[PDB]
Amino acid sequence: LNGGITDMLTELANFEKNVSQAIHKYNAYRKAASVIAKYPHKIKSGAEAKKLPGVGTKIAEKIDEFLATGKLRKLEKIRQDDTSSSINFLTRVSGIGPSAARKFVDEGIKTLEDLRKNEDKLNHHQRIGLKYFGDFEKRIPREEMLQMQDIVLNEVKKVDSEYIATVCGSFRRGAESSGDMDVLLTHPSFTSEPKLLHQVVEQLQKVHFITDTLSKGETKFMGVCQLPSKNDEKEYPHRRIDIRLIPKDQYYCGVLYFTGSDIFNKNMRAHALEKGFTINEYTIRPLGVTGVAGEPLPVDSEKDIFDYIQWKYREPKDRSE
DNA sequence: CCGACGTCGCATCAGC
DNA sequence: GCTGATGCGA
DNA sequence: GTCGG
Ligand code: NA
Ligand code: NA
Repeated sequence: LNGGITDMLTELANFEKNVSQAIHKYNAYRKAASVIAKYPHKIKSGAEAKKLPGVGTKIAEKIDEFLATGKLRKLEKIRQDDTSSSINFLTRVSGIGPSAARKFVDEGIKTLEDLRKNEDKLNHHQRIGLKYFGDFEKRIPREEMLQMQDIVLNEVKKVDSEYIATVCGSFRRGAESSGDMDVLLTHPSFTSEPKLLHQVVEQLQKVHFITDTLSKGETKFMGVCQLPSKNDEKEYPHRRIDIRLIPKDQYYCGVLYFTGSDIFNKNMRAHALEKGFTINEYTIRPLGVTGVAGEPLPVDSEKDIFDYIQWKYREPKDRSE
């Protein structure tokens, strides 16, 4: 419908983030693309688009040029710019952000082939990113996520039967494919007021599900994993997996949040204000008359939170908005 | 006109 | 060596 | 770049 326009805007968004280092303009272009992607008519003028929340003057001007000519002069130029297109491209490697990519490109390093010739100039994280460059840009079909979940719930339970683990993200909401796996972990010995994460990571490296580590501390693990290769069949791609340990009395707040979607969370947080509650990723708190937040309220399920705000429990499946 | 635009854990850097 | 800033991804 | 106090 408006694929032309939203690829244009998404492409422009990337140059802002990666080359210009203008994070807010990146987010403006993305938000403009989203609204346009949802617009159920083929757009005829920038004026038509400007009416949508997140489309201003400059993007209207650009939509008009694209409609009249089928291209954007600035984008054509940017796209053919040797420096910018390389900087933009290197940020596709996980761990190479806009600043490292600018440095690489300053000293001549432009391509994966170049990154490969200069491993010693990469931190740990960036090497992993480079190694799994193709695998990381693949999506993960739901089927494989169920298999991955099977493994993670098994090996958690097998470390200590009292752990609670939940695979969140769009997967929890029923999505047909995911970008990564987001695992939220908790245990009744850990509240707000030991080795609980290391032990679980250890078990998953021990049965060869976890294959690499990006980062790991007391509360959050970022790394890589892979389903076991079925007899003589082709090996599965390597996948991104995060695991976070969350205090028991903040866990359901964490699950609700990390399940999303972003839009859904936005609605609920708003609805929660007008009902006198502040909900962050951690806690739900009451708001006194002058706007001052009281003690985090006890939460023992996702549902407890909905109750607090006089809303009816909605399944992850329908938390689309 | 002009500031907000999310916030934070971890790894690694810059400064002392 | 320690502490805070910054880059990064989410 | 867009919005809104
Ligand atoms: Na507008
Ligand atoms: Na990157």
